[PDB]
Amino acid sequence: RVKVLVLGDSGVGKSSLVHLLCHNQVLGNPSWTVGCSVDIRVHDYKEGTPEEKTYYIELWDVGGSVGSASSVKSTRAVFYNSVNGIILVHDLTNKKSSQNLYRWSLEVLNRFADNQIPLLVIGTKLDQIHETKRHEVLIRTAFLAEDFNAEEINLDCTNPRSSAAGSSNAVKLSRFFDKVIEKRYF
Amino acid sequence: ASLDRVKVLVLGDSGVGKSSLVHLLCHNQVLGNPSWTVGCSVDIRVHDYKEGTPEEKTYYIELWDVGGSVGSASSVKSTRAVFYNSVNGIILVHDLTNKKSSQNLYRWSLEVLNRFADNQIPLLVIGTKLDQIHETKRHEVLIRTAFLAEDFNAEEINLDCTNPRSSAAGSSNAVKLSRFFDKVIEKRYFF
Ligand SMILES: Nc1nc2c(ncn2[C@@H]2O[C@H](COP(=O)(O)OP(=O)(O)O)[C@@H](O)[C@H]2O)c(=O)[nH]1
Ligand SMILES: Nc1nc2c(ncn2[C@@H]2O[C@H](COP(=O)(O)OP(=O)(O)O)[C@@H](O)[C@H]2O)c(=O)[nH]1
Ligand SMILES: [Mg+2]
Ligand SMILES: [Mg+2]
Repeated sequence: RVKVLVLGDSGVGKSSLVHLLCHNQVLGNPSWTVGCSVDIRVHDYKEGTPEEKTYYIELWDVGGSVGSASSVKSTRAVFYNSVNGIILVHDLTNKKSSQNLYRWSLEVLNRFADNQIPLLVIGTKLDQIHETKRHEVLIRTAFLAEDFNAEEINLDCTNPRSSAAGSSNAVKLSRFFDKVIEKRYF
Repeated sequence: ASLDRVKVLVLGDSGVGKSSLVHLLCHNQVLGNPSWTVGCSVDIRVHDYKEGTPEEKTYYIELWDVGGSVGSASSVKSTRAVFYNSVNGIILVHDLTNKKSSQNLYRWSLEVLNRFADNQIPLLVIGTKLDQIHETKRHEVLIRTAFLAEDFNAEEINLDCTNPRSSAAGSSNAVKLSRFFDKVIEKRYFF
């Protein structure tokens, strides 16, 4: 059993990301996610090796807003227990959504050098960043990932090549999930 | 307060009242604007095991509303099946005005318990829309659901999910619900 929280502002592409991570295909008709949605990634630990083993990784998309009232956040807090990894999702076209990752992470880790829970920062809508602005956008997200002591992936969740097997993105994703499993069990 | 995870599946046909039931069980209020549930929805019931005794211990019980249809294609049920692992209890939900939804509970249970005397996972059968049953016919409906619940070796609760008093503390419903969750916890942790 493995529980990975998927955190981020509404509209950044969480449901699309989760769908790609669990089904290797693009989420075609994303609807507004009500409540906590859970999808399972059938994950090959140490993929491609003779010690390959299957784990069911639960991706918990709990939802909500960092601008919610205190009482709303307290009810959300019961979902943040027994967490084995966290994916922090931001929309690369919306600087507000990456800033809000600091609020999201504090909600969990207080209700970063000392944090032992593996973290992964994912920027979505990379396709929407003009080549003109890519250097500036990505320099900032590097600072973001370092603050969390986290690896970073930037991708287009609506392009199935984003996580194609053997791609650089797919390799980093497998490394993160293997680290989640290792810190939980080994 | 306990970091120990407890997983209870909530199974039943679309439209029987799963989301309304779960909302009442987790939020102590009626679900006012039920929408069509997409994919797997999870909510948490904070449960005091052996409440009121010196062994009282709080557990977070996850209610997993996985969804789908017993008529889905083989490939759909195969992907759904990965949601049925590490299960500590099952709530089987049927709509008391819809006899087909009760019959389909046999299919739902087979989907899980293949991926009833020998089953070790605690089961609870919950019939909804009791308010929609004519008072004349309530006795007849409840005789039938009693036999249904016996087939599953399960306790049964019948209620109106839109009446918040259905889960009133100390009521017959609340006692049976606590007994079920205590057995779920006991079979996982104190067995
Ligand atoms: N162009 C583009 N659109 C995206 C990307 N990721 C998500 N979307 C779109 O952004 C909208 C919000 O995505 P959704 O997954 O529902 O976001 P959520 O509210 O965080 O779960 C949807 O219309 C998606 O199709 C991406 O990488 N590129
Ligand atoms: N009168 C009555 N209506 C109910 C009851 N349970 C559910 N409903 C209604 O039945 C419809 C379907 O309920 P819902 O919770 O969405 O079912 P689901 O598809 O199983 O999640 C909704 O309009 C509910 O308001 C009940 O016990 N009594
Ligand atoms: Mg969503
Ligand atoms: Mg529903």
